[PDB]
Amino acid sequence: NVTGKVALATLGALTGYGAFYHYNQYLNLSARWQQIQENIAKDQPFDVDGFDAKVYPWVRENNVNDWEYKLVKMRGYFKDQRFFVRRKRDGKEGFLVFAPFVTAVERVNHRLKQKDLLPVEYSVFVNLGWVPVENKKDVELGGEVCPPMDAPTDSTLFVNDTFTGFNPDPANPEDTEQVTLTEITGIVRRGEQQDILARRRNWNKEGIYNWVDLDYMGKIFRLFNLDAINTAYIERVVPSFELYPIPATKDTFERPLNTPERHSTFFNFYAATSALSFISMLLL
Amino acid sequence: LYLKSTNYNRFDYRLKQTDWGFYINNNSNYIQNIFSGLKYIWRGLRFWIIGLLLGLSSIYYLMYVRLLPFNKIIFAWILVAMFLYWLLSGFVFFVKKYQ
Amino acid sequence: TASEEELKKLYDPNTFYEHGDNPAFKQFMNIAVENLREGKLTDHRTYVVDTYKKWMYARNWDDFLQRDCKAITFPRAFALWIVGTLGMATASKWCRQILPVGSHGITKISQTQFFHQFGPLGTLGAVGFYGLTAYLYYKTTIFTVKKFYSHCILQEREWIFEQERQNPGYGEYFFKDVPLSAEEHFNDLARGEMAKKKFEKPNHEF
Amino acid sequence: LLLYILWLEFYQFYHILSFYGNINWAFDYDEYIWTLELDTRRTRLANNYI
Amino acid sequence: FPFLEKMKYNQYKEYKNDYLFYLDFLKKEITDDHSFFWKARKVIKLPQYSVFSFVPLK
Amino acid sequence: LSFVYLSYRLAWVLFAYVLIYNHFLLGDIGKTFNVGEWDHRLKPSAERDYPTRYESLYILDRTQKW
Amino acid sequence: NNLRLKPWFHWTDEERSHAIFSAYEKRILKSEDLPSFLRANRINNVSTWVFPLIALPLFNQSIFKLGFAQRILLTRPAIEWHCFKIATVAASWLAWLNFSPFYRKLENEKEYLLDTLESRIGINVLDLNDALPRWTTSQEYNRRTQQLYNQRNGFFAGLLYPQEESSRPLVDIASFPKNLHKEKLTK
Amino acid sequence: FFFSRALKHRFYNPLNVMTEFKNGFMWFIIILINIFKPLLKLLENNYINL
Ligand SMILES: CCCCCCCCCCCCCCCCCC(=O)OC[C@H](COP(=O)([O-])OCC(O)COP(=O)([O-])OC[C@@H](COC(=O)CCCCCCCCCCCCCCCCC)OC(=O)CCCCCCCCCCCCCCCCC)OC(=O)CCCCCCCCCCCCCCCCC
Repeated sequence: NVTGKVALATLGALTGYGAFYHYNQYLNLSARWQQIQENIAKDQPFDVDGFDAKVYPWVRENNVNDWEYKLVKMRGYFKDQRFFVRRKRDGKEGFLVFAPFVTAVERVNHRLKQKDLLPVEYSVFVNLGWVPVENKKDVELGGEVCPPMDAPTDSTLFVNDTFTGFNPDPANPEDTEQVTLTEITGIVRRGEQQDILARRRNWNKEGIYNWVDLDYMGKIFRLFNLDAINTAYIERVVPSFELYPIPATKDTFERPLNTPERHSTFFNFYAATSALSFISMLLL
Repeated sequence: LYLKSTNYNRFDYRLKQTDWGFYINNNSNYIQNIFSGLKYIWRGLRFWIIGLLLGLSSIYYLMYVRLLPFNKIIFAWILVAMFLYWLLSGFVFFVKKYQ
Repeated sequence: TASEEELKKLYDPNTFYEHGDNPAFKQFMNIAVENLREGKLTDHRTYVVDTYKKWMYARNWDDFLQRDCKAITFPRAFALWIVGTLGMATASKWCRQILPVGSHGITKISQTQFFHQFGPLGTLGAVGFYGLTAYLYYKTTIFTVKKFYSHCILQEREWIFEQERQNPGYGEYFFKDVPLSAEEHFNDLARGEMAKKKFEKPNHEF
Repeated sequence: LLLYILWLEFYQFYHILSFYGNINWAFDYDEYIWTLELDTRRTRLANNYI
Repeated sequence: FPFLEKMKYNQYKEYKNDYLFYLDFLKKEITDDHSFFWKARKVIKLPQYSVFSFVPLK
Repeated sequence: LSFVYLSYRLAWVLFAYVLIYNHFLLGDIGKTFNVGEWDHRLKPSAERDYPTRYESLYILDRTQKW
Repeated sequence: NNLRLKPWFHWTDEERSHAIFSAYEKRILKSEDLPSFLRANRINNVSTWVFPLIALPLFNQSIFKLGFAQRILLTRPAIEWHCFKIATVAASWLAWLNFSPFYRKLENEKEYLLDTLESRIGINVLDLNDALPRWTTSQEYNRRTQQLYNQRNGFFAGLLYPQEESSRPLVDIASFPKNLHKEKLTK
Repeated sequence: FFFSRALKHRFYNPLNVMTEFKNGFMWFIIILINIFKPLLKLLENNYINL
């Protein structure tokens, strides 16, 4: 009786506080999402060229929240390996496809004739798109994500870049320095974290991945700039229309786990629980 | 369980058939001293449980880390055990005899 | 039609079969063309990386008797059965002596000195010992009956063992009339014919 | 005390017998991988006698 | 002696602990997996047969 | 008595095997002997490092350790 | 062809069950291949622990009312009658275990699964076998396969247990670095 | 390993082996039945307790 009343009061207080917290989070997330949608609809990509392509602005200043969901443009060559993360888009099961993207190359060998040293590659992870579970076998190794960038019209631009080290020369006399540059545009997004209750848990040994673990993805692919990989990743966004993976557009880029819909559902659940607890307390 | 149970066991009749004056036949109920064999079993293995646990765990670990072929090494260990045991048994014989 | 006659001779049962050898040589060529595809001998052996999950590497008691004890023939199997029978009789006698129920008019496990001293734990140990011995004896009996049915009724043999029996190490029995006598006397047409078929290519549908 | 002395003597004995297999790490700059190499050893004879 | 060389199966030892790419390994052309091939020890002039079997008779 | 009898029976049988094999059965070493071996964990698994009597069932290998 | 030796022609029941379990666990066999075999497995279990029950009254109506059984019952102590009944029932149970229609059906289903495996991975089906633990049984491996089926094809998949769909990275295994070197140890 | 102990009980005689097999199986059955009768005793105790 009295113990039941005490338990009901405690449960009602806890659930009411939870509902209030989720409602405030819903308001804040809705406001931020409106701001993000307006900024994306503005469509002024930030060109990541020069020094910015070697150490990225969100790595140098360590402000990914200031650069989150942020339109950027960068050029480089994708590496062959692809990474799949289990995800659902538009209510159907599929996989997010990630590829390494080398935005800067550094050569540190001075015995060029004697030694053929591997270059130091600076890369970031690019979310190519989403492919359904049926068509995961249709993703090809070393596929062409974007058509290669056009050759520049300035004859002085056919030398190795000072910072990125890339030579935009289709016919390079230095065969070992021949690179093909493709230019992508996307949105900077931060990496994900484990949430077992959200069914985002990955078994690395079995090969089952449910959340974007940038640290593991960088380690498994033997990439170099592990910290600049862990900081964030670029989700490729095609201009207006989106065969596999299917790239995200301005209206269908992958939604974060924390959403106003999710917080509204939590608020409704907690408010209902608190109301029921108070009704039962009044009855008793 | 022993309401109508007689005192004598098989060993009592066997003893009655022998000239062993140092052993006598039980004449009272054994309920007081029931399950004493477990007590003596514990006393027999009392100082050996910890030592045997540590020794067997150590032996199994040392075998497992090297993945030795069981048949060959067990044959070798049987040979070495016979060697050492017969040496020590001869020495124990000498120690016991000279009392 | 010379090639046709040679092939028909290859498929004749009296070609690769000599008395006292494997009767499967009566259909040898047929069996060969089904197994030696592309001239390759399939390796049925299992590749094991040790994690100390097994020590004796005997899958069952039948494997133990066949391979560890090398009871490949029937006299060996019957000798092992006699040994197992003696062991089982001795184990039964030991269990009946240590827990004399039904021997001197004793009808209850309680009315034994073994139960007085050690209680139900001793009875459980004796039951486990007798059960293990009876289980192993049953397995040995099944092995011996199977070997009797195979070697004595069906007249099967351990054919590599029979081959080793026929030649006592340093005999001169390499004959031209016998295709299986040596490697030099095995005709090339048989080698070509037994390797004509090809393995299927798997569909990697997983 | 005898157990202590036994452990000390076994430790030194194990070190001495571990001398005679020269196990080192060799870098393969072509493959950018380290490998474990086993070799013999050369030393003054007085060391072997002791 | 072909039955003794366990280097033939070393490729299988990698995936006994690293299952991640075991399925990628299984989707591979079969060349000598779990099979022994003995090269010709004799000159056979039979054009009708492309490949000859030199497996030991025992 | 179990240990005593095991030791004595093994001694007699193995000694008889040693004498008989080394006096009468050395004409064919392959028939009357098996080739066995086991090496260090550091080195790759030996060719003869397999369980005997199961050569037609298993291929035994192990990962190197240091 | 009945003359071609299948790669598993020598495997025991435990080895076949373990091969099926490893194929399902390693995502070589899908959950669409199991539902028949698993069903048979369950029937086999019911065919094992129910038979003595089914054989207990039937013998009481057929065998234990015969002349030899009645002679044993009337001219021997009750303990010998119990021994005769238990021995007869146990012999019948062993004969049933060796020769059971449901056991044959389970073996046929396992054979079909192994044939599917050979059709998928070819001769590499032999790579599914290992050195099994001595006391782990074919029924235990079948139960493990059933447990894995329940885990994957049910709730908590992706929360407590790995999902059936693999998300392994797409690489070129010919060129991708490997953990183990061919002969030496690497760091 | 089995000759001497079986020799003590004269198990080289086939009749002794058959008699011992019968007696041992009966002994095993007696032990199992006496183990499983306490279940019936507990059932009756449960009836009275109800
Ligand atoms: C939490 C609980 C804690 C404990 C609570 C208290 C428990 C109390 C009860 C314990 C068990 C009671 C039942 C015992 C049955 C035997 C009774 C007896 O006296 O037998 C006579 C036997 C010797 O009689 P004997 O006339 O003086 O013979 C002298 C020599 O042994 C003559 O030697 P030989 O070379 O002339 O003869 C060779 C061979 C001759 O052997 C035979 O004749 C028959 C043996 C079987 C043969 C089967 C053959 C099958 C067919 C094979 C055919 C194929 C060919 C095979 C080829 C390969 C052959 C190698 O003889 C033997 O092997 C004799 C040794 C047998 C030892 C058995 C030890 C295990 C018993 C318990 C098993 C429990 C299983 C699990 C239970 C639970 C399940 C749920 O007594 C002993 O050996 C005494 C020691 C063993 C008795 C139990 C001691 C227990 C001590 C406390 C245990 C505490 C926990 C564990 C830690 C222990 C640390 C040390």
